[PDB]
Amino acid sequence: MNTVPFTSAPIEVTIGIDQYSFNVKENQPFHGIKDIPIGHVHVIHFQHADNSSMRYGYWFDCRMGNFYIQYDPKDGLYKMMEERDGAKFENIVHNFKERQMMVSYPKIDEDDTWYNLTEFVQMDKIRKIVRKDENQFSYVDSSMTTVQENELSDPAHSLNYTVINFKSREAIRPGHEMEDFLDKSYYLNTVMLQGIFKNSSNYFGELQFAFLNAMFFGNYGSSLQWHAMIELICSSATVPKHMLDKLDEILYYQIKTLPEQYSDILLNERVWNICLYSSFQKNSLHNTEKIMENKYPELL
Amino acid sequence: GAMNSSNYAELFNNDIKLFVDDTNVYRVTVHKTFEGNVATKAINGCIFTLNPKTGHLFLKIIHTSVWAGQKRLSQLAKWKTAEEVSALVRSLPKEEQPKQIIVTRKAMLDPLEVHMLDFPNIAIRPTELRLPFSAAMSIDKLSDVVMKATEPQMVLFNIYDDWLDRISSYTAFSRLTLLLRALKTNEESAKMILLSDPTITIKSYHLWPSFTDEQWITIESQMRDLILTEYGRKYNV
Repeated sequence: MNTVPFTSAPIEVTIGIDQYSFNVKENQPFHGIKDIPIGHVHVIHFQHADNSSMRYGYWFDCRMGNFYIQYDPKDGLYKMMEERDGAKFENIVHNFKERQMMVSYPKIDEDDTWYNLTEFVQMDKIRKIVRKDENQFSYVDSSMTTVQENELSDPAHSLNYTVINFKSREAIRPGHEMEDFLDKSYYLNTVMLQGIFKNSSNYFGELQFAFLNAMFFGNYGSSLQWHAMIELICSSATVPKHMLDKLDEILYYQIKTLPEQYSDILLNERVWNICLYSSFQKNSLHNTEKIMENKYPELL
Repeated sequence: GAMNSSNYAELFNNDIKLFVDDTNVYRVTVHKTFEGNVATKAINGCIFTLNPKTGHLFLKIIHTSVWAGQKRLSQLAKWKTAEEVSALVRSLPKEEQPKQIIVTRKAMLDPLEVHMLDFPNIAIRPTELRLPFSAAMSIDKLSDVVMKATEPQMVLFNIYDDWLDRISSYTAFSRLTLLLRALKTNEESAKMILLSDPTITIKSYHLWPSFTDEQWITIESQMRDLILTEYGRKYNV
C-alpha cells in the first residue's frame, strides 16, 4: 500500500481517486489518501465547489516516487509535487496516519474494476502523451486539446494521442483505395500495430487512457480518440482473435463504469451502431453488446 | 460547403469546377431466369463529368466488362467513378485541373475524397440541388456512343453546342437543365418538342438542333409548359 498526503485543503473541492470520490470542505482537516494499491497507475482529480467547469487531475504511479498534494493560492489549484527526501516523507505520512486524518482507498476486495479499466495503461506511455518531462506525474484537464485537434494551439499543453485519420494517405495504399477504406485491416495491423504501437497492449493502453480522460475530465478530444481506436478495430475484417476477446472485456468495463447521465455526450451513436451491428466485428463483442443493450437501448 | 439555390452563381465564375454525375454508371435490365428467379443484365454506362462554365463534357464510357466477376456492383460503381474522375484530373495539365468537384449524389463523397487524396487543394462538394443529369442518356448522340462502345472509352463533347457564341454560361446552363428536366419528366414529349420541325437539323458536331434565338424562346416555353403539366399530373394539383 502507498499514501498520497495533502499539505492542506484550503478550498471546498470534490476529490477523486480513480473511480472513487469524496467531498472536502473549505479548510477541513484533510491530509491525504492512504492504502492506495501499488501495481497500477492511478489518477487523483479535483472539482472545486465554486467552478463546476474544469475538472483537473494527475496521473501517477506510487512506484515512481513519493507524491503529495498542495494547494497553490496564486494559481488557485491543488498541485501534485514530488518529495525527494524519502525520510521527511515517511515522517509526514506516519504522523498524519497516527492522527487519522487520511481517507482509505476504498477497494472492495471482489472488485477488479480499476484493474480492468487500466490493465494496459503504463505510466511511461502516458508521459509520452502528456509531455512534461520535469515531472514524474502528468496533468490533464477538461480543456486540453489533442494534437489532431490543433491541426484543425499551444503545443506544451497538448494531448499527443496517436493520430488516426481514415481519409489519409497513411490509411490508404495507392491502388487499394476502395479495399483499404472499407477494410481498414492493413491500417490497423501493418501501419498502426506493427508500425507505430509495436503491439496491441500499447494500443489498448492508449485506448483505455483516452476513455478515462473522457470520463474523468469530460475531455472531448480524448473521447474522440477512444472512439477512433474502437472504430479502427471494428472496421477491420482481419483482427487477431486475442485482440477481439480483450477488446470486448475492455469496452464492457468502460461501458459499465460510465456515469449513466453522461451517455449522451460520451457515447458516439454512429461508431457504436457500426461496431455492434454493421462492422465486421458485430458478432465479436458479446459482452459489450449485451451491456450496451440493457443499459443504453435508447442510443442504439 | 453544399451547393444550393443561394450560391448558384459560383458555378459561372472563373474558378474551374466540374460536376460529376454517377447515376448512369451501373445500368441494368431486370429479367426472369429459366427457373423463374430474377436476374440482372448489365448494359454499358457512363460518368457524366461537366464543366458548367465552358460546357466541356468528359463522357467516360463504362463497359459492362468492368463488372465481370464482381460483387456489390452498385457500391463498386461509386468507387470506379471516383477512380476514373481522379485519373481524368491527373491527365489534365495543372492549370486545367478543377479547384472543386461537385457530386450530384452524396454517396460519391467518400470514394472521390479517398481517390483525390493526392489533390488536397481540390475541394469535393455535395449539392442540395436536384440536378437532372440522369437524363443525359436521353440525348441520342450520348446514348448511341455509350451503347455502341466495345471497350472503355472517353468521348469529349461540348454540351452547349455553340450557344456560348451568343449567350452567357448562366443562361446556357439554365437552358441545359431545363431541357434535361423536361427529358427526365416526359422524354417522349420532350423529344417531340425538339424534333417536331424536320427543317431544323442537328449539326454533325452538335447534340441539339440549330435553333435561332427566336426558336429557342419558343422551345424553352414549350419545355416549361411540359414540366408544369407533368407536375400537376403527378400531384393531382
